[PDB]
Amino acid sequence: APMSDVGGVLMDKDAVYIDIEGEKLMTGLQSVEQSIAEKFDGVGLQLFSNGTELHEVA
Amino acid sequence: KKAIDSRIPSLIRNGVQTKQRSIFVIVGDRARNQLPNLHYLMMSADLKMNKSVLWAYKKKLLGFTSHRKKRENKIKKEMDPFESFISNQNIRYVYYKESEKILGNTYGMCILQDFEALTPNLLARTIETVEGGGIVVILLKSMSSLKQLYTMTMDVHARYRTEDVVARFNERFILSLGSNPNCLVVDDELNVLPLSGAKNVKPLPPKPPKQLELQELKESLEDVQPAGSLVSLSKTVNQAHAILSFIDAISEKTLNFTVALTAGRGRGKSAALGISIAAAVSHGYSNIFVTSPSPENLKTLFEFIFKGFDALGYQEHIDYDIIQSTNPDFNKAIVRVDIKRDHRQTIQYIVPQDHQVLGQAELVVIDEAAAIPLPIVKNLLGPYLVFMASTINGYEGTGRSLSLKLIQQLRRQLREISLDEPIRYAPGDPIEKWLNKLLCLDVTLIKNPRFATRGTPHPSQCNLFVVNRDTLFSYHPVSENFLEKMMALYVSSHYKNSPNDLQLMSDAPAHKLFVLLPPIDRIPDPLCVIQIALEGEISKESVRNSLSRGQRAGGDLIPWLISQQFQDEEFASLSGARIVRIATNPEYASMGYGSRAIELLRDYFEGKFTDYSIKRVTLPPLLLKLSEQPPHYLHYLGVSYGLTQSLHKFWKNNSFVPVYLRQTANDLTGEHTCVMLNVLEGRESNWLVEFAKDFRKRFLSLLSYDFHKFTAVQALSVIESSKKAQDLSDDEKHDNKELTRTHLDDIFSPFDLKRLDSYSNNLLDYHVIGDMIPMLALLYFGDKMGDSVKLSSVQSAILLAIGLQRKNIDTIAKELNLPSNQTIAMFAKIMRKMSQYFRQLL
RNA sequence: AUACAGUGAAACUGCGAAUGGCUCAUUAAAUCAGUUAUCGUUUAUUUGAUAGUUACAUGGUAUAACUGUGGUAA
RNA sequence: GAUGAUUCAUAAUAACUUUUCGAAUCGCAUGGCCUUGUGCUGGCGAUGGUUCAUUCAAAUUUCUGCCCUAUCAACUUUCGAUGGUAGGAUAGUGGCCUACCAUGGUUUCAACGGGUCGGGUCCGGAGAGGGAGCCUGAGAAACGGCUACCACAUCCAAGGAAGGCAGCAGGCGCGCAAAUUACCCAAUCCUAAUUCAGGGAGGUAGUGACAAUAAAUAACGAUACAGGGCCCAUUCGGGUCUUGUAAUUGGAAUGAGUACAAUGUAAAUACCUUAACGAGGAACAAUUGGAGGGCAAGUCUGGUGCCAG
Repeated sequence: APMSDVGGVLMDKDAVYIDIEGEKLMTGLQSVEQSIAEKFDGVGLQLFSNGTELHEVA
Repeated sequence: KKAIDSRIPSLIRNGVQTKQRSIFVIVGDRARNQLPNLHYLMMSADLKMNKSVLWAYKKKLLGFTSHRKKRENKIKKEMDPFESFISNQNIRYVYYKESEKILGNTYGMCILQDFEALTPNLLARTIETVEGGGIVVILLKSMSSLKQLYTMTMDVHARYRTEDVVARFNERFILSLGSNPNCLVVDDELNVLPLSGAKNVKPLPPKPPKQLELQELKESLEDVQPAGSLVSLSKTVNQAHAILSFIDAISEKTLNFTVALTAGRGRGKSAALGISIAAAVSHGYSNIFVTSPSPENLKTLFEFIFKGFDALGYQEHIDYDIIQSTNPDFNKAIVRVDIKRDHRQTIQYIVPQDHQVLGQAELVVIDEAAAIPLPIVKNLLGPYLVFMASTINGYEGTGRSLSLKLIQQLRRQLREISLDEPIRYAPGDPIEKWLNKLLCLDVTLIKNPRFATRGTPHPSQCNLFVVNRDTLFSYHPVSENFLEKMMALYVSSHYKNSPNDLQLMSDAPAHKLFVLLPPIDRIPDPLCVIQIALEGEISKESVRNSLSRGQRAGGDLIPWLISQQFQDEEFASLSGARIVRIATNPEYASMGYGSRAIELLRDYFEGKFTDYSIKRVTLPPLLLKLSEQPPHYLHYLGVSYGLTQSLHKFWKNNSFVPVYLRQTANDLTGEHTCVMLNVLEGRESNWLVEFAKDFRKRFLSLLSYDFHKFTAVQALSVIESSKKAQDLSDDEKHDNKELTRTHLDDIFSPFDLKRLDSYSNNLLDYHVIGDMIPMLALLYFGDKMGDSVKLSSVQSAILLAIGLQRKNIDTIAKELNLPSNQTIAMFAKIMRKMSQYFRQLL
């Protein structure tokens, strides 16, 4: 039944409208703002123990 | 009623419209209840999608049984949506071990129940079965698995670590998922977790070029039979082009021509070959040969030949007849097809070994050439048209540069064809690309111009450096580029490489990584990469911990193998290390980089050069120098390789001694495995000598049993390598004993001696010394003859071969490129020396 | 209730499930209606009769239910 | 001893047995004695057991018993027919079956053949995937179970797994039509370690112009206003007198119903009884069939106006 709600999911127009320690971790993780790639960009890796920090590969 | 985040419906709809697959990772105990809803969003998106669902689990399903009859009975002793789904939809349940069964079938979905047990092969094996617009779900329900994710998000550096497996593959996966644009990480409440890369997904506008380039081609060739009918069967532009190229070779009629078809699995090679075979039939080619490791694999090829026959108007039982095998082993596989249209034309299967039959061959099709030994395929390359198909990263397949190594061997006119587009889904599907980064499957070695400008580094200047595994696999952009480079060097050098090894090098603790870097003066480019695994008493503690877990991890092959052959308890105690793999770039092969590295490797564990763990709930240097880390105390160095003259030549020059040779040749290579040892200075060495003599005595007797295929020169080499082992021993304790007169009497009767003298006098015929040659070869190569009797390499090879490998003399003439008469002449010269030697004893 | 004594899931024993119900295809002494015998027979059960020819109590030659470890899609 | 009649009953001797049986059981009570030991001796039941008889039955078996028949005169003997002997088996008699022997057995008084569920709701007879072989039990060749087979068909991860009611209701068989997949074991009976468990045995209720029995849908007055009403007769005409309302109006009776109840019943419906309400269009509005009229600025048709159909 497309128009009718089957199970607990109903779609109208283009919108789908459904029925429904870790929880501290999900909500905190839900609040994360910057991406992983953005986190990597600021970080440079010391190739050599005493060498310069290389940030971006050419 | 809760509204779903617009990201989830948008991405799924986008993938369906673009026929691109997507990834969802659901975290939560109730995650299973979300799986029903997610699928319904597909079927709403498109009804043409495949409905079959793949379910993979390790041992147990999550709270339900796949037996309907039980499920009713369990209910007996209104439904939730979850069981409604398990009822109506077609779900195929899979144990992680039995991933081979799933390689052929297609599924709208794959569900990965257990994240911790995920493996590279299993992950690669499941996803490619998913169709364009399909979805991949990974169920991250374990509480610990949740813990790692949370640590990863707060900081990308600090690694959560529980109380020996580092399991490093599991988190690089996590970070890689964050990179994927079509991956979404979600909870059991459908909240989009921002760790995903699919953060700014927007719904694409409502609605491919390849189909246009494929469609247009078909009408243009429609009138050109037999091409039009055959090209119609093609599914992709590349597939059509490959078929056209095959037709071009068929038209050229040049019998010195070879066509190489290279593609990944599922790209439709067999269809291209099967169609091309049908093309040769209509063209007029009479004798068709097809060869493969087994005829069972050729079922798809033969099926697609007949569909081409259907396209060409050929009809079964009038134009052509099909013959199937009578042997139970091939399971009634099709062996021969006899065609009667306009003349007698024959398609027949042959075993790769029976190359003698190909003298009359006008074309042979070699399917899955990666699986046949290199000696066999070169014999199969005769004066006729050759079609060759080799899989890259499909089934076991072979290393990429082996496919190349065949190419430089071809460098006989050769034509190269590559099929890149898949026939199952849209090109450039993100998951396959995202797979490709993670497993580094398509990494390609790149010639470095900077090497040429400053020249190839002389080996002495190159210095070996230890590599920190934690920092490699941190998924840092610099670290990854090093991973691809070393992995590029990995996959190239050695014969075969499975996808699981990536997990092995990373997580297993005993494995250590060494790389021969160029002298320092940009990301350094490895010249040689060395991976060592510590086996001995050091590994016992880990093994006992595995025993405590109940799940014995890995195996000490060599403490085991040596134990079985010689039953020496000391070796099991002796700590040591084994070089799993020496990788040197083939183009810089023969410059001695590898020999330099092992020499430095030899020195490092000898102590001549005498915490970096990531934080456990900023990263250490990528590579560490030999001095900076203390070596473990080692007694010996061991190696694994199949007996090849180049490798065995490589090893012997580096002072290793053989200890065992496998009688049974490995089926996949056709090669016999070797274990070859070397004792480090300052550590006891007598036990090596005891085995090397035994292996020598073992090897000499086993020359004919299974090694008779080996060349005499190759045989002579390994005894020489074994003989070097006693030279290592300056001690005079263990020694050969010269033959006593009594022993000579027992082995040969007086009548035996008299006839031998006749030969030294030329009075008696060769065949009448059939029997005594083997013992004589046993006696001489046992060194029983002593200093008195000596021979050059060729004579030793001749005597070894007749006596111990047991050929006729004429066979030796061809191997040594010596005409038969002289081979008799040198042999008689050999005979006279010992006919003399026995006399002085008398 | 210092053997238990109460009822009592489960299990082992004992009894019963050839009664009752339903349709009419068949077969012209075939069943059948009356009639006769069983000195030519078997018969749970009922009822009445009926067996003087280590023991202050033998064994597991015994296990169910039950406890616990597993396999299987089942 | 018994019968009309016994190799019947019963008794005895000699052996025989893969050969029995002759309480290693339970509940309730704790009396009478004394030799105080928990010493001896003990009351009522239950479940068991040999044989006989009785009862419940079964199995064979004797004689008799309404269709047309010769255009059905021969029928068995053609894998026992008739009989005898011995054996096997049966619960036993028995060509029931086996080994030898004899050549018979029915029939013109109708054998043999042909045509056309039984008797009186009751008593009997028969049958429930196909066929073959076994299984327990007092009673089965079991509507139960097992083996192999012949087909049908269900599932699977494809390695296997398992499957057989017109009895009760509810269905299909037309494209055209019909009672509920209802309630209870309270009754009467039946089975059990049994008062107490059960029984689609049965009972209760549900539907309906197939049939059958009884009867509502009104009963009683008053007033006003008019002179025709009715019968016979082909004909003309004749005969008879309190009638008509298509008029108004009054007070009583009560059923369907609706229902406080009680009763009824396993419970419940229904019946019966019974508070309150419940009638003038008593609109609280039964039908079915048949015989005639008459009417238009209406319509159609044939004509010898104005007619006729």
